[PDB]
Amino acid sequence: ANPCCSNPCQNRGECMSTGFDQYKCDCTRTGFYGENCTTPEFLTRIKLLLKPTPNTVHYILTHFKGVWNIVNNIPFLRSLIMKYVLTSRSYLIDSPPTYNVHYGYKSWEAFSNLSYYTRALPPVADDCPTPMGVKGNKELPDSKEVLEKVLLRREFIPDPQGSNMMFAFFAQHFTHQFFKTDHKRGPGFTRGLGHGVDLNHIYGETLDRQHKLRLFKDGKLKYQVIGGEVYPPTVKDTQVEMIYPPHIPENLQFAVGQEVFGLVPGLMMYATIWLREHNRVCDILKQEHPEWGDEQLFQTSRLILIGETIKIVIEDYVQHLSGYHFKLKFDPELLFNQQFQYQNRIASEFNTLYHWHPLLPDTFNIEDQEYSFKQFLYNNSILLEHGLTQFVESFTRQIAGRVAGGRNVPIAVQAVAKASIDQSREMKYQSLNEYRKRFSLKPYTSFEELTGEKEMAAELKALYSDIDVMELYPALLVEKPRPDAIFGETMVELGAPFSLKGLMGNPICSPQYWKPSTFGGEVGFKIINTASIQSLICNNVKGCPFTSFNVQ
Amino acid sequence: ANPCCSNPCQNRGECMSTGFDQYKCDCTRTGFYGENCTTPEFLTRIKLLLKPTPNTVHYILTHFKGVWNIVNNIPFLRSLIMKYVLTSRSYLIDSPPTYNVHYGYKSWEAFSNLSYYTRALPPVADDCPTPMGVKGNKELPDSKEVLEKVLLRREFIPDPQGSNMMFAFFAQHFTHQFFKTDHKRGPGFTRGLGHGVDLNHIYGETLDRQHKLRLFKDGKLKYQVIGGEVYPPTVKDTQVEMIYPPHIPENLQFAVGQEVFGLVPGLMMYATIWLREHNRVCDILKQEHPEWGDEQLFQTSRLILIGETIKIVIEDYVQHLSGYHFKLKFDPELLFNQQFQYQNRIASEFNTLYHWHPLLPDTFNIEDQEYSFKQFLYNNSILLEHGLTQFVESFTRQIAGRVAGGRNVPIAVQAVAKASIDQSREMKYQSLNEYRKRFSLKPYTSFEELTGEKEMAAELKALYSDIDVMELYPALLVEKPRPDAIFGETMVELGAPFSLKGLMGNPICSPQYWKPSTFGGEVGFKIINTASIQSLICNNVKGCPFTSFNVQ
Ligand SMILES: COc1ccc2c(c1)c(CC(=O)NCCNS(=O)(=O)c1cccc3c(N(C)C)cccc13)c(C)n2C(=O)c1ccc(Cl)cc1
Ligand SMILES: COc1ccc2c(c1)c(CC(=O)NCCNS(=O)(=O)c1cccc3c(N(C)C)cccc13)c(C)n2C(=O)c1ccc(Cl)cc1
Ligand code: HEM
Ligand code: HEM
Ligand SMILES: *[C@@H]1O[C@H](CO)[C@@H](O[C@@H]2O[C@H](CO)[C@@H](O)[C@H](O)[C@H]2NC(C)=O)[C@H](O)[C@H]1NC(C)=O
Ligand SMILES: *[C@@H]1O[C@H](CO)[C@@H](O[C@@H]2O[C@H](CO)[C@@H](O)[C@H](O)[C@H]2NC(C)=O)[C@H](O)[C@H]1NC(C)=O
Ligand SMILES: CCCCCCCCO[C@@H]1O[C@H](CO)[C@@H](O)[C@H](O)[C@H]1O
Ligand SMILES: CCCCCCCCO[C@@H]1O[C@H](CO)[C@@H](O)[C@H](O)[C@H]1O
Ligand SMILES: *[C@@H]1O[C@H](CO)[C@@H](O)[C@H](O)[C@H]1NC(C)=O
Ligand SMILES: *[C@@H]1O[C@H](CO)[C@@H](O)[C@H](O)[C@H]1NC(C)=O
Ligand SMILES: *[C@@H]1O[C@H](CO)[C@@H](O)[C@H](O)[C@H]1NC(C)=O
Ligand SMILES: *[C@@H]1O[C@H](CO)[C@@H](O)[C@H](O)[C@H]1NC(C)=O
Repeated sequence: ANPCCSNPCQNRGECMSTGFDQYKCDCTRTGFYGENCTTPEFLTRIKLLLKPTPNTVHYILTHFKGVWNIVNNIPFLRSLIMKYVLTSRSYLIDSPPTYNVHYGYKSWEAFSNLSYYTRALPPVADDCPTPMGVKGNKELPDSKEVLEKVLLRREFIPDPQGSNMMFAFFAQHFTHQFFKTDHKRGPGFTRGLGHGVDLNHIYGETLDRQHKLRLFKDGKLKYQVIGGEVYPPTVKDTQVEMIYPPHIPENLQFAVGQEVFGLVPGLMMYATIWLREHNRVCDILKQEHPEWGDEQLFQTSRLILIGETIKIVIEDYVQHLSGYHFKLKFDPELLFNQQFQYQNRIASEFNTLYHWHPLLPDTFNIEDQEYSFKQFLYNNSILLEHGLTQFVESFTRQIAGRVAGGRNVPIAVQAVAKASIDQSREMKYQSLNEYRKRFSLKPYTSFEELTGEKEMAAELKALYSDIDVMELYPALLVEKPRPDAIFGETMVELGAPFSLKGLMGNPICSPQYWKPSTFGGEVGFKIINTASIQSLICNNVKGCPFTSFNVQ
Repeated sequence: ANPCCSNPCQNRGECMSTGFDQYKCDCTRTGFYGENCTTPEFLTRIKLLLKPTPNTVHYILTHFKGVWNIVNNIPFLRSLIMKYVLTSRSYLIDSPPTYNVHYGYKSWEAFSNLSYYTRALPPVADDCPTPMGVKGNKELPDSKEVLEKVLLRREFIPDPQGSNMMFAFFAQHFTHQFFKTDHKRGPGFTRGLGHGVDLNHIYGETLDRQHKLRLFKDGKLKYQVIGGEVYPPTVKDTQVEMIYPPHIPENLQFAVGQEVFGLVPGLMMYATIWLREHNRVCDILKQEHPEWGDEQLFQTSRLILIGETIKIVIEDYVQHLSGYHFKLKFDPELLFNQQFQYQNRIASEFNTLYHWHPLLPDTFNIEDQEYSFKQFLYNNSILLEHGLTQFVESFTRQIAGRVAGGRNVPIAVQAVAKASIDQSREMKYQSLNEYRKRFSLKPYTSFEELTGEKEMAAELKALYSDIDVMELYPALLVEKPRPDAIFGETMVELGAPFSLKGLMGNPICSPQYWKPSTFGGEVGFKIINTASIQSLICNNVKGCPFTSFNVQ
């Protein structure tokens, strides 16, 4: 009965009720006017007419390899293009943040309470007649129905971009510092109060936890040596709380910043590499600063590791994801003459579309073994038996699954995929096409346009009837991918703004932080500005095995 | 022994130790280069040579009243100047913030731990040979000595700008939402985790406290009616914790957002006015929105009162303090085409220089009574006996004390002034002249230049010997005022950047918040944009008594 239930305001105008059965659209600064903010202003007609489609742009970025080769080798030109990449979409992220699961209007509670994920689109009001607002049936289609017909893997569909398990586990490890749902409160709540790349998954969310992980000598983190190899300490040594099944022996209860990282040895692998990396930087900083104490060595190392992470995510991780020939660049100075907010609030929808479980293989292939999920989960003895070098060599070779294109979620984690559907609904997510409009994309006009094929589309059309009732999460997983790409348009276009905002919004990218002395001088600064996935593994994994985010 | 103890880097360059007895200055983006960042670049020589002094600017802003009268009546010209006021100094405040009492270098702990006040200048390192670094004696002069010789009031010195008790209590009430020192942790720690104008002094710092204060009808706050007049509820009714001496009767233990506001009836007066204003706005919003619930009425009213507060502070409160003929303006749109960070972290030094206790009179004169401090403190029966109208009429007529110029701290609060000295030292504040340099002011070259007279200057010279060892806090209260002004140059030039940053950095000034629907439509928006101290009192105090921030 809320008069705004039909989402009547277009072009990011805001709907407000003006009585029981009337509404008003606030078209302030949308570029549009009129009752529903649908009449474009003159300057808006022009730019709309001159704006290429995302699929047109994606074509240009993935072709003309020779032209892009020239651009990359002209620092001024590459800088200019990367600068546009960073600012072109800032208008798409509300910063400071606005809505959350409990607030469809702006409020001081929504702005100030950091325990919420923020929301790119307000929730559908509780009293709306249908889950998507006014369209569709009283209830959305059975989520198990949707799961089985279009989401579950039949046969493994490999990623055509060649993502490997180093990438898959890097994505899982990296994202689990800011996707940390507080299930004691609900799916719209997080425990990552830093709301970004603070490396709490290495150092701990709280000071108490951090101090239990620290050696308090030379800035270093505690560690144990097993078979000549450095691994994280135990729960017994540190008193750090970790999530482990009751049968895990004490000497295998490794303690790391993130309490769930004992769930899979792929995560413990990266937890071990980054712990080693922190202590390596401690040695470097102590050599440069014999006069420094333990506290300053730890803090400066932490700042450098934050920088390395952002460097790797942009220039290796996103670079791989994009398939662009243009070489992305981590350069905070590109924003110094630009309007940009050095802050971030993690959006629920960003969490939702980062649910890349189709990446997971049917078995995890380390050396000559092929572990099933049951053997793999919560089993750190695999990491000790094979070691990090063999983990890297094996995971560099093993292909990851395709995420878009449908029917590639391994049934081992079908409960998680069903929870993504159920809890998206619980959080009153708007429809896929509302989210498409919110990120300047054309609404899909049929299920076949969404999938690009006929069979999944037909199953989805029988379940949903109307395309405007299609839900965001399943749509991402069934969407037609870009040509030979891992993702469809919606994933890239909705996820990229959150992603870059979460990286460039970090305080170390602000002008007063982005200078050598923040990082202990030019030597510490250079560790950030030369980091890579290859060198991260090379400095911290015995034998310096080759690695990358794609197979071969 | 720290090689940076002498603060060798000038012009906001950063000092870093490079060994036990060597340092390096990071001159990045300071406009200077060289070992100590003292060699100006060419563009810097130019702007330095074209920059008027703050006392020259102050002269122009307080004279040529005829010319300023023309500027004020040209909206485009007034906007352009106000825009410069807001941004001209943007650069003086580290945002995102940097140092705090425990960190003289940038660290993730210092960035992320909101329980700290931030620091405009890093603390003097613990191992420096002298309290100011390397200058001065082993110990700073006896704080009792300083207090008695140059700070304590002999005879009441009135403010020549005519500040009254409406102003002094507005300053106390307003600032005590973000100056809330956590004495359980130490002077460098705050309990105002919002770090700004969130009106927690009305609504409570925590949700638990806010909900005990709320009526949960029509968005309103709980209240009682005493003699036909609306007052805050009691501790007994609400269970809201308040600080009161044991002898206060239960029916006089008024409960308000800020737990210390029973300290003086001057605070409870404003607590009551703002309580009435919140519920007044609730009535207005309910009339515009019969379809709204209690929660949306409460949240929208709170946002409007935040807007009213900022409006009043800029256009009435700062306007009065400045003595400018130019009319300052609260207009968030002025920053929309400007680089600006919509965030704020409350600085310790901002707290320190807002210690305006010389404002206080020797007695509080309400109607025909003259209450001493002992009679006035923790005595809400005074507020009930006279009522709000008589409070307003009396406090509008009573003159406040001059803040700069020396010897005007009332003896009733001498323990507070001595604590300001002692805790500035505990927090390892740098010297007055270091803070002057940090805010682009010339160091004082003698005590007589600081005070502008001879007797206090000689007093201080016997205590401190060297001017470069003079402390920030005593200097503000003994400083030579501007001609017939309440403050000296240091107070204004250091405090104005923090002040405007805390006001404009608020999220409601950001583009996505600053639009009518955030505030329930044009009617709620208009409440912000027409607010004034006079209308605040007129709508909420019986009889609409005249008020202002100056006498007569
Ligand atoms: C492809 O696959 C991907 C996949 C993921 C991607 C990206 C690309 C990108 C790059 C991007 O953001 N790509 C659009 C640039 N479009 S653009 O800047 O608006 C633009 C518009 C018009 C012309 C342009 C242009 N010219 C000169 C034609 C050059 C460059 C940009 C132009 C980022 C950040 N990803 C994420 O990290 C990310 C992480 C997690 C999730 Cl879930 C989702 C994404
Ligand atoms: C006077 O007493 C006061 C006292 C307190 C004041 C102010 C003025 C000011 C106004 C301001 O900030 N005054 C600098 C103007 N100048 S610039 O630096 O803005 C500038 C530079 C060069 C030329 C200019 C120019 N033209 C036309 C030549 C026009 C306007 C500005 C120009 C504000 C905010 N304070 C605080 O809130 C306040 C709150 C608590 C604390 Cl303890 C301390 C301060
Ligand atoms: C390798 C084996 C993996 C397993 C066994 C697994 C399993 C799970 C489970 C059970 C959850 C629900 C968490 C909870 O409710 O407490 C979850 C959530 C999630 N998964 Fe995975 N996952 C794996 C890999 C990945 C990968 C490769 C990604 C790629 C990005 C990913 C992305 C996510 C995200 C973002 C969440 C949300 C976490 C949160 O909100 O706290 N996962 N996963
Ligand atoms: C009217 C009677 C006033 C009394 C009795 C009074 C008393 C005090 C006392 C005892 C403190 C120390 C409290 C503590 O350490 O926790 C204090 C702090 C303070 N007072 Fe006043 N004061 C009054 C008015 C003012 C006024 C007019 C201002 C002007 C802005 C002001 C600004 C401050 C500030 C900034 C602090 C430091 C607050 C903090 O860190 O928590 N006070 N006052
Ligand atoms: C942030 O918001 C959540 C949601 O309202 C708050 O959590 C509630 O807190 C109350 C007590 O104040 C509990 O009775 C509820 O059970 C909590 N609900 C949920 C869903 O957790 C939380 O307290 C807020 N945090 C802050 C810092 O204000
Ligand atoms: C912010 O920093 C303060 C100061 O280090 C932290 O307070 C300390 O917390 C430990 C336990 O973690 C106590 O043993 C100390 O007594 C506390 N010291 C002081 C001076 O309060 C505080 O925990 C930090 N806050 C966060 C959120 O990490
Ligand atoms: C030099 C300019 C060349 C521009 C090439 C444009 C190619 C557009 O490319 C096509 O766009 C469609 C839009 O939906 C997609 O459906 C197709 O898959 C995509 O390949
Ligand atoms: C691996 C999990 C499969 C769940 C089977 C339940 C019914 C699934 O459903 C059907 O699956 C068929 C075979 O793939 C498809 O051809 C149909 O389009 C689909 O509706
Ligand atoms: C605006 O939208 C409503 C339904 O959402 C529609 O009935 C109305 O006619 C629209 N108005 C205009 C001018 O398009
Ligand atoms: C854990 O992995 C080891 C190999 O390192 C294997 O022998 C064992 O069976 C696994 N445990 C479970 C419960 O699968
Ligand atoms: C820099 O300052 C130090 C002391 O702080 C001084 O000894 C040195 O001569 C200065 N160097 C220059 C180039 O001015
Ligand atoms: C409190 O104020 C009343 C006047 O309202 C006065 O009679 C009483 O003496 C005061 N109490 C104290 C303890 O001073």
